Amino acid sequence: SLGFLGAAGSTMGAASMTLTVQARNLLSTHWGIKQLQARVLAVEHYLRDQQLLGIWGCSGKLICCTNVPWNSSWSNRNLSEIWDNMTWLQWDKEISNYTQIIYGLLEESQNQQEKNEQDLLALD
Amino acid sequence: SLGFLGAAGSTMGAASMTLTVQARNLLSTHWGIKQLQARVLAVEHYLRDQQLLGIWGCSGKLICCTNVPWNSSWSNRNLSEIWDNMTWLQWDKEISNYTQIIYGLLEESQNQQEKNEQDLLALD
Amino acid sequence: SLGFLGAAGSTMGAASMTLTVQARNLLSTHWGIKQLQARVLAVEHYLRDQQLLGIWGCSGKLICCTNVPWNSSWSNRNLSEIWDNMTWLQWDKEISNYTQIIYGLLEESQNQQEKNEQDLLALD
Amino acid sequence: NLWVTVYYGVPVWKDAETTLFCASDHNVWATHCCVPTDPNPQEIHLENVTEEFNMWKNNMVEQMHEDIISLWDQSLKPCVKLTPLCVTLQCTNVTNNITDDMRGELKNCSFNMTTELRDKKQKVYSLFYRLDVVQINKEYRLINCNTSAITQACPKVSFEPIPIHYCAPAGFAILKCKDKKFNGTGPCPSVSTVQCTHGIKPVVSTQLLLNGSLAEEEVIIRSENITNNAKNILVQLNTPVQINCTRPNNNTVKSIRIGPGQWFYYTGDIIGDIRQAHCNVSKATWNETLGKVVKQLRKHFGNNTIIRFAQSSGGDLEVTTHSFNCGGEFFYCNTSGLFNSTWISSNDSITLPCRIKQIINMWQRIGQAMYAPPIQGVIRCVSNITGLILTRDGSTTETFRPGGGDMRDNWRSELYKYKVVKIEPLGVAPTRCKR
Amino acid sequence: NLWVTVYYGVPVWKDAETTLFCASDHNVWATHCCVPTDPNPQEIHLENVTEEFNMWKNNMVEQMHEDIISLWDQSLKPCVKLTPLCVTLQCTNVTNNITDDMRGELKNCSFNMTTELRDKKQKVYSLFYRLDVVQINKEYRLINCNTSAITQACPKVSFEPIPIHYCAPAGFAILKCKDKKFNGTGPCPSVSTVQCTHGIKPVVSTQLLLNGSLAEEEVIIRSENITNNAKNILVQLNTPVQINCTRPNNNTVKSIRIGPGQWFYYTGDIIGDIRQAHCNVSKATWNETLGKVVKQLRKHFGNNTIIRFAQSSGGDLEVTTHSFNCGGEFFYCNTSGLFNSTWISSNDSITLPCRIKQIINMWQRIGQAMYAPPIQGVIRCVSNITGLILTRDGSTTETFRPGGGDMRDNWRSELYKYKVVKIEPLGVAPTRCKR
Amino acid sequence: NLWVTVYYGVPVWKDAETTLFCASDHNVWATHCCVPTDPNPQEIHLENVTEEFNMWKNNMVEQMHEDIISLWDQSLKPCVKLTPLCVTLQCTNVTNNITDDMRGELKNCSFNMTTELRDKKQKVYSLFYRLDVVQINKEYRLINCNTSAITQACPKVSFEPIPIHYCAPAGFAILKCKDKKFNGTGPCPSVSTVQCTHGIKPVVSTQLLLNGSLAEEEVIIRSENITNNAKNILVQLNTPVQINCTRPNNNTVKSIRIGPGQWFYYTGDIIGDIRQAHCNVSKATWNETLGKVVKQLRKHFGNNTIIRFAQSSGGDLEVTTHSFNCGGEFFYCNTSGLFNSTWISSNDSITLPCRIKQIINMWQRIGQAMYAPPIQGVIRCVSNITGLILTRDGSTTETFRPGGGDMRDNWRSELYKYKVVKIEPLGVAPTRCKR
Ligand SMILES: *[C@@H]1O[C@H](CO)[C@@H](O[C@@H]2O[C@H](CO)[C@@H](O)[C@H](O)[C@H]2NC(C)=O)[C@H](O)[C@H]1NC(C)=O
Ligand SMILES: *[C@@H]1O[C@H](CO)[C@@H](O[C@@H]2O[C@H](CO)[C@@H](O)[C@H](O)[C@H]2NC(C)=O)[C@H](O)[C@H]1NC(C)=O
Ligand SMILES: *[C@@H]1O[C@H](CO)[C@@H](O[C@@H]2O[C@H](CO)[C@@H](O)[C@H](O)[C@H]2NC(C)=O)[C@H](O)[C@H]1NC(C)=O
Ligand SMILES: *[C@@H]1O[C@H](CO)[C@@H](O[C@@H]2O[C@H](CO)[C@@H](O)[C@H](O)[C@H]2NC(C)=O)[C@H](O)[C@H]1NC(C)=O
Ligand SMILES: *[C@@H]1O[C@H](CO)[C@@H](O[C@@H]2O[C@H](CO)[C@@H](O)[C@H](O)[C@H]2NC(C)=O)[C@H](O)[C@H]1NC(C)=O
Ligand SMILES: *[C@@H]1O[C@H](CO)[C@@H](O[C@@H]2O[C@H](CO)[C@@H](O)[C@H](O)[C@H]2NC(C)=O)[C@H](O)[C@H]1NC(C)=O
Ligand SMILES: *[C@@H]1O[C@H](CO)[C@@H](O[C@@H]2O[C@H](CO)[C@@H](O)[C@H](O)[C@H]2NC(C)=O)[C@H](O)[C@H]1NC(C)=O
Ligand SMILES: *[C@@H]1O[C@H](CO)[C@@H](O[C@@H]2O[C@H](CO)[C@@H](O)[C@H](O)[C@H]2NC(C)=O)[C@H](O)[C@H]1NC(C)=O
Ligand SMILES: *[C@@H]1O[C@H](CO)[C@@H](O[C@@H]2O[C@H](CO)[C@@H](O)[C@H](O)[C@H]2NC(C)=O)[C@H](O)[C@H]1NC(C)=O
Ligand SMILES: *[C@@H]1O[C@H](CO)[C@@H](O[C@@H]2O[C@H](CO)[C@@H](O)[C@H](O)[C@H]2NC(C)=O)[C@H](O)[C@H]1NC(C)=O
Ligand SMILES: *[C@@H]1O[C@H](CO)[C@@H](O)[C@H](O)[C@H]1NC(C)=O
Ligand SMILES: *[C@@H]1O[C@H](CO)[C@@H](O)[C@H](O)[C@H]1NC(C)=O
Ligand SMILES: *[C@@H]1O[C@H](CO)[C@@H](O)[C@H](O)[C@H]1NC(C)=O
Ligand SMILES: *[C@@H]1O[C@H](CO)[C@@H](O)[C@H](O)[C@H]1NC(C)=O
Ligand SMILES: *[C@@H]1O[C@H](CO)[C@@H](O)[C@H](O)[C@H]1NC(C)=O
Ligand SMILES: *[C@@H]1O[C@H](CO)[C@@H](O)[C@H](O)[C@H]1NC(C)=O
Repeated sequence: SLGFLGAAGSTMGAASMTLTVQARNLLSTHWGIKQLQARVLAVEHYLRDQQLLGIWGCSGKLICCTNVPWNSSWSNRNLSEIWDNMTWLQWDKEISNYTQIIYGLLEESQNQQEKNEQDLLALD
Repeated sequence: SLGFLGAAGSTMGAASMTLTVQARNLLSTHWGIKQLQARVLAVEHYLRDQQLLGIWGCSGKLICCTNVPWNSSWSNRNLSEIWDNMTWLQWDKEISNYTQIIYGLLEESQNQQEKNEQDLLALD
Repeated sequence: SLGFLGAAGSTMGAASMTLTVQARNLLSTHWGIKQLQARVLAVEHYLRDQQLLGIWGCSGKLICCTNVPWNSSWSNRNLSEIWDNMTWLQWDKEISNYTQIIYGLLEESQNQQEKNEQDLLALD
Repeated sequence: NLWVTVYYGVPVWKDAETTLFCASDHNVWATHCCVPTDPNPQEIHLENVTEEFNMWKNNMVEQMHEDIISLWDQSLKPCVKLTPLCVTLQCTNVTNNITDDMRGELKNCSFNMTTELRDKKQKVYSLFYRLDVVQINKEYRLINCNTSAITQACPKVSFEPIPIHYCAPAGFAILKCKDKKFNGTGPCPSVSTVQCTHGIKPVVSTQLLLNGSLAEEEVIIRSENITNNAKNILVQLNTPVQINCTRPNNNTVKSIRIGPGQWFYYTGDIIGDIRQAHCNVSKATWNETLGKVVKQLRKHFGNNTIIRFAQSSGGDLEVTTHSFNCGGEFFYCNTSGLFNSTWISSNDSITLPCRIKQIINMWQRIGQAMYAPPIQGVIRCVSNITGLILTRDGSTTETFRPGGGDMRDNWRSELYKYKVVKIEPLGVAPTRCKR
Repeated sequence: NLWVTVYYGVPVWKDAETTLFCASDHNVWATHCCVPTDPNPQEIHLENVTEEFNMWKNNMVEQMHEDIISLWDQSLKPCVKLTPLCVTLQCTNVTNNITDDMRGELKNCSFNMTTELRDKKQKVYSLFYRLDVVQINKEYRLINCNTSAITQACPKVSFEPIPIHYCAPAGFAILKCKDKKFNGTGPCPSVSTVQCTHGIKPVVSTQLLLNGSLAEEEVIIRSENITNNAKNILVQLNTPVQINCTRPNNNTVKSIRIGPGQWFYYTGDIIGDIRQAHCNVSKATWNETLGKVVKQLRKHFGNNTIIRFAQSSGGDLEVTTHSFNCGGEFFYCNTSGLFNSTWISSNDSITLPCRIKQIINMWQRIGQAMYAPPIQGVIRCVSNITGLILTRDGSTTETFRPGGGDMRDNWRSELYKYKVVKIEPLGVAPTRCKR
Repeated sequence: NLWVTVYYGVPVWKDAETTLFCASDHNVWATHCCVPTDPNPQEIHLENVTEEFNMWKNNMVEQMHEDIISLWDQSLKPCVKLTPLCVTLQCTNVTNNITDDMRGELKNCSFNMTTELRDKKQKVYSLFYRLDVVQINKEYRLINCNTSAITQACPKVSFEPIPIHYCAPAGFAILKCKDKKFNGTGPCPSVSTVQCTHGIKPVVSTQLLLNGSLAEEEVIIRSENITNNAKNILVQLNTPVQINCTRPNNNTVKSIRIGPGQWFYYTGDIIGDIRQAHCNVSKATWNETLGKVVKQLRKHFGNNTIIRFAQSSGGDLEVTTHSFNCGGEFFYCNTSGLFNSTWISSNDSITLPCRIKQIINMWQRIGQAMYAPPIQGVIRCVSNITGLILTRDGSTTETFRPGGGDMRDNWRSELYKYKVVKIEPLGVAPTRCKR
């Protein structure tokens, strides 16, 4: 089963097999203004993450690999450790300091890719 | 050329040729609140359909083919009966008891498909 | 560099280099109603543009090359005369009179493309 | 062999309950709160679509009811509270130039009221109808003193119904039944889809429906369960009956200040003599109207069944008389003269006497009351009777009486042909197409 | 060698503050206005996840506090205002048929009230508790006349707490601490994810906590910083202590109309022998309970330290005595009999000499008073003591007292197990996939 | 042989009207209502962008006006109403220590006021400034008694303007005009984009604008139509003119209780000589300022003409006289000393006498009033004149008079550099790329 956050605590390698279950759990007087605000926020957060996936060229996919190389300065660990001995909570603590850098690189990479596709098509 | 729900009553294979005509109409003192809640609700329904298409790998397509086989236990008719005699309203009623099953299968299929592509791009 | 609309006024060619700069700034008591009413608009406008791109066959690539030919009756400037000697504001003022025509053509060609893909995959 | 193909934009809907909004284009219904109506609304015919409609199980009716109550109450929010008016009132009869039928109808009353300054009092007098005062055990009080505070309606605001168009939110649609003779509950073979309803006028009346829609060809009799005497029968008409109503008295209106920013309006006196309020219908037209009604009732109750009409009885004026707003004034007319006949197989008018009331308790609620300011001069209006509310009493003779109460039925009649459904654009079907 | 891969739907979260909503399950908590709950569909146990919880830094607690107050005020919004009662009262003692335990507790007062007609007055008699009546210089006024407006609570709206479940907004999740012997601030080795908290009954009390949850293994002491005598100590019990509270007198309630549509309810008379309100706690269980509390305090203070329980300090009745709403009336009880012992290295019961007050100024807000209508009949409540609020005295002996009054702490008692986190579905990781 | 290519994120826009929200940066503007401003807003210069601005069609002004009225009214919602004060007053003149500047401008009134107990009364003595008191036939009433009730402003809430920043919602942006010497209606060659405006203080005044922005280099004269004699002229200044205003009287504030939970504040007495309120400007500075105004007016009306400044035309004090809020006090000052000069092609002050009024009818509305509580002690404030509002009377000497009273003219004097545009990120263009 393991609904919602049930995979938390498992290694990253195992946790990647449950991405779908947490995707479908996103996006769900004076008192109503509290419920209405909550509904709006859920939508805004959902859309901002989708916007990034669109910008980076991932869009509707759950898993996307890109052309941005991994820098050892962000983290220098063996794949056999990160994907079998650290959890997605632990990893976040370790990589957090570099995620703004990474996101900027993902955006630039996609922009370069789009220009290249437009030119190749023009060249037929 | 009809408009909106005007295709209802036509055969399934006829109605299916005009999907954009309806897609365009999605998203198109509490009198303030009633109007605001209605706008929020319209967005929420829109987004749930789009998320679901995204999970299945059908984002942005209108017509999307999959790898999940059709079961005779859900329905068993000749394709000519389904596409040439029946309409969509009749069909939806006939298979209303299998939509949860089908959706679960589509979600499983796409998740496995994404994993297989991730491995191929790493050259196995 | 030149955040948000800073490239406005530059020629169309140069301006197209920063499309993500503007795209990323989209969406981003009685009184509390003015924020809810503002947030909902930001979302509806965002979604309507995204829906239109989706219908046209552009899931969101920023730059989508379509299969609809350009008509000289809309504009007969040569390409340098458009891309090197004009900005986007000027361009939009000139093309505005024909944008409903163009949009209709884009939706129509996409429906034809969708049908063709579905049939080829029945033969595949 | 076959695979599941996903389609989006599919012409499928399911019955649904959602919130509708108004679109319409100094007003009780605060129509400025609505969006404007689109000058070119669309309607599309849905050939080969047969849908089941049920006017007796329809949430559009309930929302119209709720919106009308709220709009009505909201228009009294900024108006004067006549709490200084609930005093011992000293009254005598108006005996000056009285028609026999108004002997002791109208009364003359004296008050000690408040003024602009709190230390002062102003002695005033006014004329009241008997219906709004109750004896103290010459000492009278207003009828609302032992149930509610009364709010004076603001004089600039009109009570004339303005058509309100109801519109569905995106993702929803309103289906409409165009089937002639549709009785509101069966399958409807001919439908269309609209985004907005026609404008519906929130006309308020009992027994006889005014200014509604007419049937194209014949009288249609609609009921939830025709054999259940606890249910009302709504009879539409295919012809209007013209009714001419009046308040044939030239009233002079006076006003006083009762406190800072507040004033009270009342009838000061009447110029000339007086006459009883009344309504006229043509006798011949009324006889044809009933003949059509009787034929349709016989189809339901038996060819040789005798159909009899009778006056209603029991309850307050709202369920025994024909109440309505005319000229902004509130009328209570006696329809006994219309419903007194038994049916087996040149300027002659029918005159219905009417009373006038100023303290109005609407929507059958308690704890709220409105004071309807008097209107200067003489009042006349002409309206069309477009349907009846009848109830069946309970072998040989079936007796029908005028019914009333529960405003939902007036709205139910105009909305009988509309249904709300939700669009479900996503679905699947088997095809030969894979991956 | 390695490239960045983006994953969406990643099982991570961050601490966050968001707005929670009511899901609930004639009440002052507007329980009909909440989306209803489901039948506790699930909780997800999270294996190998240890989170840090901090009950002293918790926005769920602050939101509950604010929502309870808002609901409270809304429930009085449509109720009768009692402004006309602020008059000079003429009062004499009620010493007729008393036991002399109550001598001076009740007074028989008379006054001139407004009525339906504003030009009339009606002299009435009623009984008042001494706590609500203050001598002006025989001439008395209500205690609230010089500080606040007073509104009568609606007689048809109940103060019986209904469990309210609090649910996460979409995009958020509530983590619950399952571990036993969790003291509120450290890591919690075993947690689970829920969408809604259990329903919490918003019981209002001081000194002792009533109708909360029980600890299962041991009495648990929780405080933010136990070495700081400025902090309160919350003690959670393993067994309930059953407490019976009554008002032995049979009261007759009368109702007077004080203006159009409004009436005031007041004690008319008392049928019988006037006796003191009181509440019973069995000694065997209370003495056992204190011993258990002391053992846990000794773990923190030393075996060789003497622990003394003492009664409260002087101050406002609301904070020096136990307080609760029983049968609709507000009781204040002297708990000294429960905290009078020194601990060193039969149905015999404790009786608490309780008193009743009708004028209420809750949440310590000045300017907002409520009148508690009298209850017809005799009042009996049985409730469970599920915890204590203790304060620490500022060498060899420590003293603890029944302090309290800040409602936020009552909520901390049940909300200590929950934390709200934001779900953060995106993240990146290195891998061998390129494109 | 080109194809349509779709671009998203295109830097274009259209004129649009949307809802703006406030962002701030014990106050009547309720700045806690606004979203706190980020300490580092960005401004993005747009090279090669020329846009048309039209300050007279700028709906940002209308929104600011509505927000100001709304905030103003909300701040009075919970304050004490003074209905009990609209009683006959007995008044004599205060002649006891008059310098003849104030002879006839101050009266000593007494009246019968309510108390917490509704059956008691108190005799109150208070001082009024004549403008607030009108004769009935020594019998006076407050001027508001025959229009509306008056609400006392809450004494703890300041009226001092706080800069309010306005912010556009996502999808919209505000373009700002950077050109110097921009008159508000033509093209602006140098612009920048901002998300939020600078903070604008909602300073409320007539005739002379206080504490606004200054012109960059020279006086700028702006008008909707310079030849339309029905339009106002907004003259900005490139230099401030200092103005020193005072109420040089030591006021002792007294208060009484008027009902449960409520109190009224009034001036009790004045210590020392009673003197007229006044404002000072430098004569030389003022004369230099007009010379600059005159040169710029000549550019529009001819350099061979005569410009004459004259007094306001008469009518209501709120229009004909300069007004401002100083210390929370409301001043009305005579500007005839400033606009009395004909211009033909050492520590000398100008003193403007002022009047004080406590009953304020703001925003030119009828039916609302505010009572301004007295201020303890002596009031002094120093402010900058940053622009004038002039009108022009219809080969001749032109006459200019003070104008204003329409608050949109004050806002529009700050919101002239900003316009709101909708971002339209989606569009198409031809290229060689096809698919
Ligand atoms: C929590 O940690 C334990 C190890 O202490 C995990 O247990 C192992 O799970 C794998 C399956 O992935 C089995 O093949 C091993 O045999 C188990 N080890 C032992 C000692 O039994 C457990 O799965 C972890 N919990 C989660 C949610 O991942
Ligand atoms: C309603 O049903 C009729 C059939 O009963 C549809 O008419 C047929 O349309 C096909 C395709 O164009 C023709 O080949 C047939 O000859 C037509 N039959 C008849 C009897 O006319 C009609 O189009 C349907 N309505 C809608 C809106 O789809
Ligand atoms: C504003 O316009 C000027 C031209 O008047 C642009 O400057 C030119 O840029 C091109 C491309 O780099 C050069 O080849 C020219 O030599 C430049 N001309 C001059 C006179 O410097 C300028 O870039 C434009 N601004 C923006 C934001 O696009
Ligand atoms: C006003 O006229 C009514 C008649 O319409 C008088 O009321 C009648 O009084 C007699 C006793 O004298 C009763 O027997 C009748 O039953 C009463 N009729 C009604 C309808 O109430 C009334 O007394 C007159 N009042 C004044 C002040 O003249
Ligand atoms: C309205 O017309 C429908 C027929 O369309 C009548 O419905 C039938 O009622 C009988 C008796 O209850 C049922 O046994 C049938 O099954 C119903 N038929 C259908 C198609 O629903 C209905 O009674 C009529 N109502 C009125 C007031 O005339
Ligand atoms: C009403 O009750 C009060 C007590 O609440 C009586 O006053 C007390 O009288 C005794 C002497 O017998 C004094 O020692 C107390 O100090 C008094 N207490 C207070 C609070 O005043 C009072 O005499 C009783 N009056 C009547 C008429 O019975
Ligand atoms: C509740 O238990 C925690 C342990 O989880 C105690 O916290 C430790 O207290 C010591 C006291 O010096 C600190 O130095 C540690 O940093 C604290 N943290 C942990 C995780 O050990 C806490 O004091 C206990 N609460 C009470 C009231 O005793
Ligand atoms: C509070 O009241 C309850 C009953 O309402 C008491 O519990 C009961 O005690 C009697 C003996 O006196 C037993 O016969 C009952 O069986 C007990 N309760 C039940 C029904 O289980 C309780 O003792 C009282 N508490 C105190 C301390 O007075
Ligand atoms: C209060 O002062 C006013 C003037 O400010 C007095 O009224 C004036 O009296 C003089 C004669 O001394 C007349 O010439 C003026 O025309 C009067 N002015 C007005 C407006 O009538 C007034 O009499 C004084 N009242 C009291 C009680 O002292
Ligand atoms: C403000 O400045 C603009 C120019 O920036 C003036 O606009 C001109 O007005 C005349 C008379 O209507 C027109 O014939 C010109 O074509 C306008 N020029 C432009 C560039 O628009 C405007 O009149 C000035 N306003 C005032 C009050 O003087
Ligand atoms: C790796 O990161 C460092 C900064 O931590 C930077 O100087 C270096 O250029 C980066 N290298 C690559 C290949 O991105
Ligand atoms: C008005 O008050 C007087 C007493 O001053 C009383 O005699 C008279 O009857 C009252 N009149 C009315 C209509 O209440
Ligand atoms: C009304 O009555 C008066 C006597 O009070 C009489 O002179 C007048 O003519 C009457 N008016 C009518 C229209 O009968
Ligand atoms: C029975 O009813 C029919 C109409 O349905 C009518 O034509 C016929 O004359 C009637 N027969 C009688 C009189 O019973
Ligand atoms: C009621 O009013 C009368 C007026 O004569 C007064 O004498 C009496 O004392 C009042 N009684 C009370 C209890 O206020
Ligand atoms: C107060 O009321 C008394 C009558 O009770 C009256 O004589 C006196 O003049 C009033 N006082 C004032 C200032 O009007």
